[PDB]
Amino acid sequence: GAISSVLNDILSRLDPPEAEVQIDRLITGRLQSLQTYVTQQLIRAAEIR
Amino acid sequence: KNKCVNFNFNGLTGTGVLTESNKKFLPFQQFGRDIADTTDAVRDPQTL
Repeated sequence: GAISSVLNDILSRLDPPEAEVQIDRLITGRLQSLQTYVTQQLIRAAEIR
Repeated sequence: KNKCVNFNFNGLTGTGVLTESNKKFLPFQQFGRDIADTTDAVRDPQTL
């Protein structure tokens, strides 16, 4: 949902108050991406053991 | 070169070690990207 996936672009374009909105969108999704990875690794961890 | 530096080229901001690359870009090509879509290499606009 962010204007651009590059953080440097958001900081080099939008003002400080406007950049926080775009950066929050990227962080929120990247959190879900890590949660998906760890979730799968824990499942596979039970299989390999 | 051969040092980690903050480079800004044609408005592209980033931090990385600058080194000479053997990859040949066609005259029209500008910036390359790796498997991760991150910049693989850049081009100095003044001295090509």
